[PDB]
Amino acid sequence: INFYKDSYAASASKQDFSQDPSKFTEPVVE
Amino acid sequence: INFYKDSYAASASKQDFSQDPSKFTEPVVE
Amino acid sequence: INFYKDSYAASASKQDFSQDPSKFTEPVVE
Amino acid sequence: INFYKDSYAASASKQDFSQDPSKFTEPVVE
Amino acid sequence: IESIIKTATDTVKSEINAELGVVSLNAVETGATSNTEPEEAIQTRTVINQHGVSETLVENFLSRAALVSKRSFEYKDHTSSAAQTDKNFFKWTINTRSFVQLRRKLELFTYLRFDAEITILTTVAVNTYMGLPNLTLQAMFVPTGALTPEKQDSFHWQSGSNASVFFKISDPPARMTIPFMCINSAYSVFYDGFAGFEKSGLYGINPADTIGNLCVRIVNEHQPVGFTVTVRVYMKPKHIKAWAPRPPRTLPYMSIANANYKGKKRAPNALNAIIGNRDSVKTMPHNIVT
Amino acid sequence: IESIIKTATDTVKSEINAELGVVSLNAVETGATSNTEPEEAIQTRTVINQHGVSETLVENFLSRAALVSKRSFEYKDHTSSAAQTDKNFFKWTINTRSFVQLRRKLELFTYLRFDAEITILTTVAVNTYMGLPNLTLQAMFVPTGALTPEKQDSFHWQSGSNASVFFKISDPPARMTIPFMCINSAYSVFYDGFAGFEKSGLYGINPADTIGNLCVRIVNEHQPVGFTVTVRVYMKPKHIKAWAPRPPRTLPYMSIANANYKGKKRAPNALNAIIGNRDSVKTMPHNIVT
Amino acid sequence: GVPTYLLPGSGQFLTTDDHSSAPVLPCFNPTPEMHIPGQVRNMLEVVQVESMMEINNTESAVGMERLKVDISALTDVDQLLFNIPLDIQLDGPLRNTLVGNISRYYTHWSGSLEMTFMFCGSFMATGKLILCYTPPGGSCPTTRETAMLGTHIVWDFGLQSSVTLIIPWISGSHYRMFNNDAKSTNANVGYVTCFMQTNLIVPSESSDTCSLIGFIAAKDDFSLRLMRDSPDIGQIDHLHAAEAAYQ
Amino acid sequence: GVPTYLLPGSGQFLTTDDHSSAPVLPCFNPTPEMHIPGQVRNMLEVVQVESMMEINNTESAVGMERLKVDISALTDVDQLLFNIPLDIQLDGPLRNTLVGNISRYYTHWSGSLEMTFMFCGSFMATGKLILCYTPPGGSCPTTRETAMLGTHIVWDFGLQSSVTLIIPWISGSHYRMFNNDAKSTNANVGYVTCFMQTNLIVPSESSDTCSLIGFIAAKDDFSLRLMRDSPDIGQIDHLHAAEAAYQ
Ligand SMILES: CC(=O)N[C@@H]1[C@@H](O)[C@H](O[C@@H]2O[C@H](CO[C@]3(C(=O)O)C[C@H](O)[C@@H](NC(C)=O)[C@H]([C@H](O)[C@H](O)CO)O3)[C@H](O)[C@H](O)[C@H]2O)[C@@H](CO)O[C@H]1O
Ligand SMILES: CC(=O)N[C@@H]1[C@@H](O)[C@H](O[C@@H]2O[C@H](CO[C@]3(C(=O)O)C[C@H](O)[C@@H](NC(C)=O)[C@H]([C@H](O)[C@H](O)CO)O3)[C@H](O)[C@H](O)[C@H]2O)[C@@H](CO)O[C@H]1O
Repeated sequence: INFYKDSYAASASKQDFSQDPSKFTEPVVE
Repeated sequence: INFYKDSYAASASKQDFSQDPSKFTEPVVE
Repeated sequence: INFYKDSYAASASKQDFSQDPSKFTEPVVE
Repeated sequence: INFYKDSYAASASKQDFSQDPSKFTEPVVE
Repeated sequence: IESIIKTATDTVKSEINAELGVVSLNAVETGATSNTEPEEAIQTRTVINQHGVSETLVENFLSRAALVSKRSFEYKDHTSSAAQTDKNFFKWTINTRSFVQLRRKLELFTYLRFDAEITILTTVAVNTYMGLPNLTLQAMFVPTGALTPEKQDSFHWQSGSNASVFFKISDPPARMTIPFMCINSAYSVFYDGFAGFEKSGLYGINPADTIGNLCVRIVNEHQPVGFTVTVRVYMKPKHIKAWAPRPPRTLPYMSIANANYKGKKRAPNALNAIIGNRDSVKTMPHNIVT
Repeated sequence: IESIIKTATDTVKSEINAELGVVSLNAVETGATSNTEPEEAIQTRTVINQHGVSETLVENFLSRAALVSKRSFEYKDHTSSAAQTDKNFFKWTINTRSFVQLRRKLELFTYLRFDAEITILTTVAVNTYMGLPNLTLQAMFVPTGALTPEKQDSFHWQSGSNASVFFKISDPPARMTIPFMCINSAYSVFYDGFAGFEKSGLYGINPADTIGNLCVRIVNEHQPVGFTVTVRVYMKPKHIKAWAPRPPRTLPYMSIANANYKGKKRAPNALNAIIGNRDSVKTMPHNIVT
Repeated sequence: GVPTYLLPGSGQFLTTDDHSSAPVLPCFNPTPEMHIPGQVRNMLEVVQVESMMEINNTESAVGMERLKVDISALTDVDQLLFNIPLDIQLDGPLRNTLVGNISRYYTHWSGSLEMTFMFCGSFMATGKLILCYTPPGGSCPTTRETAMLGTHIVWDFGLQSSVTLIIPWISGSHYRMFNNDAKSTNANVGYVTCFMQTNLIVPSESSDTCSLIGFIAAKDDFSLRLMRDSPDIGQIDHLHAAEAAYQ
Repeated sequence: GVPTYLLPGSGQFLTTDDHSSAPVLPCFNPTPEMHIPGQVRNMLEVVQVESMMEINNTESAVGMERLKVDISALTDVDQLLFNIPLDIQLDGPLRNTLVGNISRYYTHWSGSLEMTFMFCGSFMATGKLILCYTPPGGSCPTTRETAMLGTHIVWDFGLQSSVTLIIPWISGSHYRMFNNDAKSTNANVGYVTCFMQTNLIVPSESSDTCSLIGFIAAKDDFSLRLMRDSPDIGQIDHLHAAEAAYQ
């Protein structure tokens, strides 16, 4: 919980489960 | 958050984004 | 805010703006 | 206010205004 | 026209202009700033500008807690000390002019209306070492010109109607909000006149703009050894309205009573040379060498 | 294709394959990793895999509070100390490169955008023992290249506009969040170039990626005895976006100014032998003896 | 009661914190707000007002002589008249300006600048100047044919006392920063130069030397970040009569 | 006010706590997010990229020679070529890999591995290998007929520069753990061995010795738990110029 006026003040955001490993494992075009 | 009875006791009011720079940059009449 | 069970425990009541100065300035009958 | 899981943990219960003094002052049958 | 500005303005793309009529050439002599847009001066691209402007809000620019008072005094027995010395207590007429970082920021404006959030830090040093006492201090707010205590155990410290704050050195710093107190709708940061009906009054000082007095004692009786107790007072202006901006102070401040000036001996910020000198007007000071 | 992954993938059961056409044999030379599934390599069963992947989230992988600065100094009278010594105060240019656990983790990426949560632990030791003073310290955040104080009672500590935090040793550690401050959208963890227009600038160091300065004094006047005051600064990156992963550092770090390398004298992590040696390629290092 | 625990940062006094605090005077009614002219809500309003550059920051230029550039009739063509260093975070002709002094409370800055030059010769004085902005990279241009390859305005000050040279925001980064390094790629804005485009040509009864007053403002794409103490004021003592506040 | 009481753990600084803390710079506007290529949101994305195994971690193999296995023509059949130890939490051919280095920030790991071997002889070089994964239990298999009883792929590198040996997750427990004990039933993954399935058969003008580059990645069933400091970096001093940050 955040009672500060700046949004950077908040706790860490451990909620981003989006992965795109294919930009490193398949960076090929065909 | 303010639990004091006086309104001056509150935190700073960093929310006033109204600008009128033309009263200093264009203080002319025509 | 008051979490005590007695009502006298509360903070001061700075909200009574009723005035009757005429009981001291005009305590006359006619 | 009580954030404990046991109900005996709570503050004192100063709210029981039921009286039956007649079980001590009139413990007679007729 | 007054408008809400949260980001800096976008740049619109522009093309080639070749027009006989409407003008990059303005009228200085009207006192107006040039309204020439970069779209009208060069050939621009579209830039969606997402740069916030909130850090130059006057509320953010001035609601920094700044050191306004810094007073050391001996905490000891004062039976045989000089009559100049702070004998376990000091008084301080609250001003914003003793420390020049806050002074120049507030003197960027002619009129200021703010509530004064007052934070009081106390540090103690032993005058051999046996430890630091968790002392109780009293800071009593006294109005301008009103009666301030004359000794440490004065009966003026009873505070029947004066606000006093008691605080310990081990505690977090004492913090009070002083309201906007002026008899006027703003403080006069600069006062072009005398605040008295005779011609012998002080110039530049309106006592309407004086917040009041901090009378700060140590509540404790003195210890068998002496201590140096440094009280630092911090003021954060808040709920700030600012009017009529001014040229910033360039020369060093001489006094807190006035705007007297001397300048430094040489450039920069000298009386006759505010900016540091270069050799000629066609000399570039930090020219890239290739 | 970008997708939300909260658990490791399930295994589907598979059967016997005997097919003349589509392939366990891929194309390394394209730079692509093998897409061979275990279903296509061996004959598998169905496994519903409930293993979470949240601990390898980059936010969790990097939002550990890590020691970034550790400075001891004498808290004493500094009338007759050397001009090298921290005379009741130190300044520190905030870097992530002085302590190698955080350095190698952040150097797993090319670009990092994070807010810096700064935690300050202060410990004090007496230089006979009479007790530990509950000292007030000031940590003042100063921007890169800006003016830092030059003595303990400098008038730069007034903090008219610099953020300062006052904190006591008996308190919990001082904690501030420094925002993502860079003039760019990310910090450059590695900077392949010079950040100056002449050819004499430093390689590898972009001052855009420098957070700023921690100027940490003791607010207290000195005691009659001396103290060693150790200030430990902890940084937790948070709200982290990470770009372009890199090979991890294998050789020992030599400096904080660059990526210079020496290696250890022998394997492991030597210049010509990163992994420790075995006798032959057909020697199994921890072979089970039966 | 409420089970609590203190976090790191408990009991600290951050001078930039933002909290409500105890009213020293309960039920104080502040004086009614009166309308006062010239309210500033944001310091970028001040920063957009054009103010005099001290381009003549040389010795022998004493006081007010520093706020004008004297131009004379020349007998060679394409001649350099003056140049201006452009880092508003540094000391130089831009420092004691409204854009310069407010910016030096900050570290990071973005946005276009405008330079306005007022010609202050006589009505009979004629001539053309070229005011060139050079984006950074190499040395300051010393010849006219090198400087006009950059951003420039050509100004006939015959009937026209003023022009504006927009210095457009041309930077790799979103902001430029002060780090006490003028030659940094994160700091250096490039150069403003002025050249005789034709010549200052006056008759016999005009003064043969004419003055230019240069202004600088910020535009409304201007931004300032990272607030710092100003290097423009300082003290190493207490001021006079500051002790009298304790008496 | 509010009746409170402090819990155990009040005032502590856990380095893995997750709290909001005070903004050092109020109303700071961070630089706008720009799209940058190659964003990593989860370290398992890195761990699935195949990277070179240092299978030739022997003496006399100097530097880059350690990242390839030279295979030669043999005159005996079924011959062992190389073997690979499989604990990714330990030092060995898997340690300085992308799967190895990220895993050694962790203690617990699950999931299949892939091994990709690229044959780097000539076009004219022909031959068949058998790449065997042996689940743990006993010693590493030294003969081909013992190792092919486990998981294997048979690879003709005639036209085919690469194959993949999937090392499937075959464990009793949900995770395998590091405890500094290679022979532990909670740790040991088993063995990878390579054998001549036929022979490296080259003509006279091909180089008679050919190289194999081995890769390892993790699959997408891979997981890592229990984050720890890496044993791969360390210091016993301050680095050079670290004192200059205090000056
Ligand atoms: C620090 C560095 O990288 N180089 C120093 C040179 O800049 C310095 O040359 C002098 O620099 C002076 C800078 O001007 C200011 C400033 O810092 O912006 C102008 C300020 O208004 C002024 N502040 C006050 C309160 O007066 C400030 C102050 O005088 C200085 O900080 C005091 O040291 O200076 C100015 O342009 C001078 O004219 C110029 O010679 C050289 C000394 O030659 O030292 C370098 O370390
Ligand atoms: C602890 C134990 O059970 N057995 C020890 C043997 O493992 C050790 O044999 C040496 O082991 C070395 C291990 O490699 C690393 C590691 O711990 O993973 C590789 C790391 O990258 C490296 N870290 C750094 C910062 O360089 C680390 C470090 O060198 C060691 O911790 C320093 O002691 O080693 C490696 O494989 C060696 O080649 C191998 O000989 C024996 C000593 O022979 O001691 C046992 O106690």
